[PDB]
Amino acid sequence: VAAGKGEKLAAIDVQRYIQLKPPGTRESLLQSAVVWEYQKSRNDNLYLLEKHGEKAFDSSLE
Amino acid sequence: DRERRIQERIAEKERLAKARRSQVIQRDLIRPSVTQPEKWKRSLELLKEMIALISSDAINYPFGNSKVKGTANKVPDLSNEEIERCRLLLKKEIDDYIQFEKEFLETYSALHNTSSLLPGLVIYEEDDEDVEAAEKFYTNDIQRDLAKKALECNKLENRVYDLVRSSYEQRNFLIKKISHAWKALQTE
Amino acid sequence: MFCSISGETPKEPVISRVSGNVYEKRLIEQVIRETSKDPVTQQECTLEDLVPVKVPDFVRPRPPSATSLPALLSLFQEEWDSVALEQFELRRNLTETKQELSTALYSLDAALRVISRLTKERDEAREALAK
Amino acid sequence: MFCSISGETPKEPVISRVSGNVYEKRLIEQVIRETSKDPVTQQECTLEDLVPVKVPDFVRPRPPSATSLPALLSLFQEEWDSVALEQFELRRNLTETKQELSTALYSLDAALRVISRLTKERDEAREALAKF
Amino acid sequence: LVPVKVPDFVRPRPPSATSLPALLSLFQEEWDSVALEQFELRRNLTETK
Amino acid sequence: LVPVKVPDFVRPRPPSATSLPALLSLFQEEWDSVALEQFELRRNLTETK
Repeated sequence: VAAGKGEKLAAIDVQRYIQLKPPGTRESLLQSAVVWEYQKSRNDNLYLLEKHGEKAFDSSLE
Repeated sequence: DRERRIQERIAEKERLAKARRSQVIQRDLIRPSVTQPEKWKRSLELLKEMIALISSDAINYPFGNSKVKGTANKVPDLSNEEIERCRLLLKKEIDDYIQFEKEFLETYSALHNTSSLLPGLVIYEEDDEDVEAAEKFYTNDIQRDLAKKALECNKLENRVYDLVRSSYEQRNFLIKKISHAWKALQTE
Repeated sequence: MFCSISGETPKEPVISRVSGNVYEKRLIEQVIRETSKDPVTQQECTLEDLVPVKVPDFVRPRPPSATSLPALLSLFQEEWDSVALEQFELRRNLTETKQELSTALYSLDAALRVISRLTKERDEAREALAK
Repeated sequence: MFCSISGETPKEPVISRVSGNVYEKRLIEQVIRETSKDPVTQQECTLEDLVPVKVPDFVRPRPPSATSLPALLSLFQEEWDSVALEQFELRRNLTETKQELSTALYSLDAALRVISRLTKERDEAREALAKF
Repeated sequence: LVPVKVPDFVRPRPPSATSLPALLSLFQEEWDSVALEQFELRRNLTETK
Repeated sequence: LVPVKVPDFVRPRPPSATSLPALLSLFQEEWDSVALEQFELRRNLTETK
């Protein structure tokens, strides 16, 4: 991978979870389910983050 | 004295209030939903038109706040002795090995039916439609996805405000310290 | 060596003095931190209830061939897919169990109504025979 | 960051070799001078058992906020155990629901066969009435 | 002693090879090795400077 | 080595860190950055020699 990236050649991975495919084949259903589950996990993480707040941030600064 | 008996006579009434007991809503988990009338016409093939009155009876309880369709309430009511006496007749005849056999049959069959398909196709195994099943169900999933995204976005601006309050400071302090301090010490 | 929670081979099985069951120490401690109660007997449970125990470890697969591995995204997608499908089957099971419970309720109710029907029909028939 | 001997934070921290504890230099040398013992774990301790701080080092320190591959992998692992716990709980709920499904299933099957037998008896009753 | 084993309500899944833990530990071991390399070459670097 | 007790250093997550792309993209970018540092330290070793 170093022989690769010596000319940068930034690694590429799938970023197609924002297009949000219109009604189609099984790809659209699979995409809808993965977006829903990522969104649920995201909401859980944020509610957790403000269960305590920025106290950990204060400790990091100290 | 009077109340000493009256509040017991009141306490009788709440103890009298247990004389009418039903189910589903007794534990009130989920429910046959709201669109009842269309299904009864759709009911194919004696016990299928039968559940229709209790589902109509379910509208009597506050589950109707969710939505109301058709109504046509047809509550027949019951009696405790009726309920009690049928529990004997139901359970007196219905021996632990068949339960083990029953558990095996349902669990497998459930795994046979619940194949790795995002929409439920067990009923669709007999109908002829697969594309439209994915259309409505998971446009509905997306609409709920957008609503949840909007509600969470309403929660992002507080996050973004507190984090422009905190993260910029932390990053400035960390970079400004670490870089200059460390790379200066090595020269000293 | 059959986990009762997931079925995967437990890398650190432990034994319980009151009711020995196949778990691992860490999730037991995490649950006690969340809820310091015995899930089965509905009684107070402590951290000292479990004795240390030794284990012989396991082998690992080590995915080879080293091709700029992007698989992690797809594998994560598949794990989330499995949990989403499992949520789907859970909703189906709740819907069908409630439908079955209501069907049982008015099955037995109609049973009682037709008991009254039969009783009145037999009463009338025997009175006609009596006449 | 807290000292057991005095209750105040140690201005100059030191870690005891015999027992892991954060002391301040004056009080820890005080307790070593008075006796060769540990004030916490009552075990022999000396001046050399007191470890001063050699924090500077020479490598580039790293931020324990975002730019740590161990932190990224630990976040992946916390998500992993969170979804594992979710699967755990929902699988337990699913097997409980399967138990109540099967119980209601055989109960309703018995109810249906009894209903068929009952309806047979009511047909017999109707026949008895019509024979007159 | 250990009582009778209790495999129940499991539907066992065989321990398949292709799995995530493997990739996670591979990446982690890679990170430890690369960090050791960084240490080696930073010590060599400070000495050479 | 002796296991010592520390309160441990908390890691406040950035605004966008909830698994999903908010983690895979940052994982990729941090990989690219550590790679760039690896080169910037190798070539610097060679030049210093």
